[PDB]
Amino acid sequence: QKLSDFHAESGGCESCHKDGTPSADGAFEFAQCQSCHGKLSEMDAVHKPHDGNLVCADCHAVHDMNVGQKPTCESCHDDGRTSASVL
Ligand code: HEC
Ligand code: HEC
Ligand code: HEC
Ligand code: HEC
Repeated sequence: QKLSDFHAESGGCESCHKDGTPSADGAFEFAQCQSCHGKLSEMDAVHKPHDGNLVCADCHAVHDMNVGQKPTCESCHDDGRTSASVL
């Protein structure tokens, strides 16, 4: 199941999108992720370094990734790091 559909089961499309319609820039959506999950400054060692430089959707591609899919690191880092190497 796509992560978008997983969420829409409990919350509808409006769980993330104002009036069920995507925003111009993803701000409203990022505000919603944080409203339910908390902020990056309070998360684990993979999440916290990105506080102030990424929104959630820069790693979690919610309409493309299935439930259980972990984002990986190679699209922005060239050193071979993984979530396991950092955690
Ligand atoms: C309920 C079934 C829906 C529908 C009809 C849409 N969404 Fe989402 N959406 C979310 C995020 C972070 C994005 C950016 C890209 C991504 O991460 O996949 C989107 C994108 C869209 C679009 C694309 C607009 C475009 O410019 O191409 C559309 C048409 C769209 N959505 C419709 C986040 C979420 C959610 C958070 C968990 C949830 C729930 C939904 N979307 C649900 C739906
Ligand atoms: C904004 C685009 C996001 C993103 C990136 C994520 N969420 Fe949610 N989410 C909510 C609840 C109740 C759960 C299940 C309980 C839990 O896992 O703690 C989730 C789950 C997730 C996952 C994990 C999926 C899995 O089981 O592997 C992920 C990666 C995730 N979310 C990202 C609740 C909410 C919301 C409440 C209304 C909102 C809004 C979002 N989540 C938005 C996002
Ligand atoms: C913005 C605030 C968010 C939110 C709401 C979530 N993420 Fe991530 N995420 C990433 C990776 C590699 C994993 C798997 C490894 C790990 O747990 O560190 C995850 C996992 C999650 C979960 C499930 C685990 C849990 O503790 O519940 C959830 C619910 C989740 N994320 C939500 C990768 C990234 C990023 C890459 C740099 C970024 C940015 C985010 N996540 C941001 C967010
Ligand atoms: C782009 C969308 C990224 C993805 C995917 C990942 N990271 Fe990242 N990371 C990104 C930025 C813009 C920054 C700020 C500093 C910079 O490199 O420009 C970071 C920073 C980190 C850091 C802190 C600095 C460092 O010690 O290298 C860590 C520890 C880090 N990132 C880890 C990490 C991991 C484990 C990732 C995959 C799960 C990952 N990043 C993906 C941008 C992006």
